[PDB]
Amino acid sequence: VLESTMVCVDNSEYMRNGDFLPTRLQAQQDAVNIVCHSKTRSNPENNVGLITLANDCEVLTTLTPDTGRILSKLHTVQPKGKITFCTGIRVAHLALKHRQGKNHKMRIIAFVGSPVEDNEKDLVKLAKRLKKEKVNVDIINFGEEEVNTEKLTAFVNTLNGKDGTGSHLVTVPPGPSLADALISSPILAGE
Amino acid sequence: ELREQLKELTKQYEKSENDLKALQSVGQI
Amino acid sequence: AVQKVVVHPLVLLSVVDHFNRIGKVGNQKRVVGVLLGSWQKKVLDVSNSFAVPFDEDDKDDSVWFLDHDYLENMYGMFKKVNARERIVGWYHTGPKLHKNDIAINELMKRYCPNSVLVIIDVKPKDLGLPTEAYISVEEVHDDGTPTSKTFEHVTSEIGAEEAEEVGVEHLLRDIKDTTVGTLSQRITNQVHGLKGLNSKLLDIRSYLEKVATGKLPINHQIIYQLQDVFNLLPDVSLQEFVKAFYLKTNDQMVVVYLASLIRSVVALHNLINNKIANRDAEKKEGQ
Amino acid sequence: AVDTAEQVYISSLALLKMLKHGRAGVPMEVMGLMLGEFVDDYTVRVIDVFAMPQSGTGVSVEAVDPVFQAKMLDMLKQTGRPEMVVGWYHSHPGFGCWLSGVDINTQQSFEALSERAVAVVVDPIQSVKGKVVIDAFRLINANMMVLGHEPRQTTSNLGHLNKPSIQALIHGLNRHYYSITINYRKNELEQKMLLNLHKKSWMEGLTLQDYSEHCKHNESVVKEMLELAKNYNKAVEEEDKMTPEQLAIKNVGKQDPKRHLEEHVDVLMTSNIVQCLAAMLDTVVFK
Repeated sequence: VLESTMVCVDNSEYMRNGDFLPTRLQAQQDAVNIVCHSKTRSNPENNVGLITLANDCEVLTTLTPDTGRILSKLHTVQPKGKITFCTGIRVAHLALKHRQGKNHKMRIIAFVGSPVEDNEKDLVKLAKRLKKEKVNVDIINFGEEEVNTEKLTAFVNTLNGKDGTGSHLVTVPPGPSLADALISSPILAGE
Repeated sequence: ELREQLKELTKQYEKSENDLKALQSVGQI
Repeated sequence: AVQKVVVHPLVLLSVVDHFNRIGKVGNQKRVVGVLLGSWQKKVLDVSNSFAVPFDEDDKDDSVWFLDHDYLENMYGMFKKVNARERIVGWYHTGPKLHKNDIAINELMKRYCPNSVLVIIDVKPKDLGLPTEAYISVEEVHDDGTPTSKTFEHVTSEIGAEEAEEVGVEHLLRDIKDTTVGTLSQRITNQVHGLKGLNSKLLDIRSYLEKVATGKLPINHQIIYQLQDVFNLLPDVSLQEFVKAFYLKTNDQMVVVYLASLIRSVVALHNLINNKIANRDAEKKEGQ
Repeated sequence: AVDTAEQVYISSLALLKMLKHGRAGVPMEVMGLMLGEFVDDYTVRVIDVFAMPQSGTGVSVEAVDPVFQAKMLDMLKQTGRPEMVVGWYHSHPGFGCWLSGVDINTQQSFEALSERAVAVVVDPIQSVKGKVVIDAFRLINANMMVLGHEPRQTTSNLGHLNKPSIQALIHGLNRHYYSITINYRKNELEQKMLLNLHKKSWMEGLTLQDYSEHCKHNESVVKEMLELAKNYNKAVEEEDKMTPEQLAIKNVGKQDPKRHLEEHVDVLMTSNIVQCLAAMLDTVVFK
């Protein structure tokens, strides 16, 4: 299936936390490695881009079939500042809209393990906008299993509506590297 | 034998391509 | 810093063309592209440009996507085509600056260490050039406020290569009027200059209205500049400037009179020659 | 069969791009692809063009680079133009508007993919401000021209292009290829910026020339006027005296006092009147 996806990665000050071996930064690097490998093993016409969610809410690499560029760019990353994630998702959606392959299904996957201090009203508003503009999102959460998990579940449900199955959430409690859960998650399972 | 055969043929390929590139050039006054 | 910038008809046409492309494709109200040129001594000649996919929101003033990967691909390819045209800045077809412009200028500066933005207002204008050139610069405020990056204007004008001039003249062959005369063209330039001065004064007057009523906070730098201008205004009734003005006016009118007399004598010579030829032809016909 | 009414409408941007590539690569027959659409059986819009790498020597066409072409096309589709390749253009710097053997082979290559592909030849050297030398072409079939057929259908009277040039006729026109009429698209919006070219800011409109320099210029010009007045007195004297050679062979190689005096009076009077008016307008407006 033709898929144009971007990985939003939260790189806040909290991503020097060591709850995932060795540190959340390396766990995130492994997670993006495996997810991008899955994307490549899927329809090769599928393309992947990278967004970093921080005080700057920047876009590292736009849509590109190659993977070494994304891996190097994400390796050249350090944790600083706080996450916004509203900018993050909006900028990601703009990148989706401005993709060379219109036939590619729109996809955003966000690693957002962090405290999301955004009001649920704007969360649901953004969810409704995304779903009505036909972009599905598969959010991944780790670390804070309670602070924001309720908000993320509500966001995913708001995207879902009644049958919008494209929206998904995956929350993983602390443990080993964030690899086994991502492999045995519904997201990559459906790939 | 195909290794050496194609190696020599590729060397002659490079020579012939260089010759054609030269052939596609004209002099100047 | 770049005090002078020269934009080209190809750049203007490509900017209009990119705006039309985006308008046809969708509805953005603004289009951003990359601007390539040379670096003549303290003069930025921007010779070409290419569109890049740019998008933004209308509320957050921070949600904007610019494809620097596409940017660098297209730039390397244009380098393969022609080498001397290096990245020199970016353009956006907004009627006026935007909040995002500083961030986008930083993104461009990641490529060009001295990037110059050019707002190329595609909407037709009447009393000014279509290109407004700015260069980001840190503003060290004297009132101790934190230093922040701000856009600084640089004198921008339209200039053409030989071939660009040939092409644009061919395109304007039937619109541009050349049978005007140097004197008529200069008088037209004077009246256009008066119109531009009036427009600038009206802009300042509107700003003063807004500030006095209360929409805009007092800007002390702007007030300093305004009172400096009003003090710089000269006095033309000093009884010495008047004498100098009359002396130079007469020193110029004497030359004008001499030239007019010479022209009159030349015209009389032409009339004499014409009448001589007329009589000669008539007499030969009668012969 | 093809009609002798086909018209290639080259846009302003396309024309400017071909002319820039022309007077950027000389004498190399630089080359590019023309993007547009065959709207009908009689019309070919050329909305845009884009150059090719021009690797190494380019005195001959260079076998269009498929990878460069594809990446251009994909990025243009991404950032706008979803248009196919309607032809190829190349430069002939001073030669004329004909096609060589390599050009004919390349146009065969283009037709094989798209029977309607056009071959444009620009002449950047021979172009002048108001007439750009450019011509569109497609190749006549050896098969038909040996089997007695005219490879053009004369439904209209639009086969009066320019009485094709002797250069093209001897270089292979009407035998191996035919000329397609070329027109241009006028939008009245790009023309506004093309007119904004040559425009001067109100600073220049209202500026007064340095008074010392102005006085020195008037002094000098009046001095040459004095000398030319002496010579004019001399010439008018020995003008009616004899006119066997006065018609044409009495001014060649020798100065014409009347002509130079007219030039001097014109220039000085323009300068003085303009500066007087500028000074007066300034004295009032800047009061």
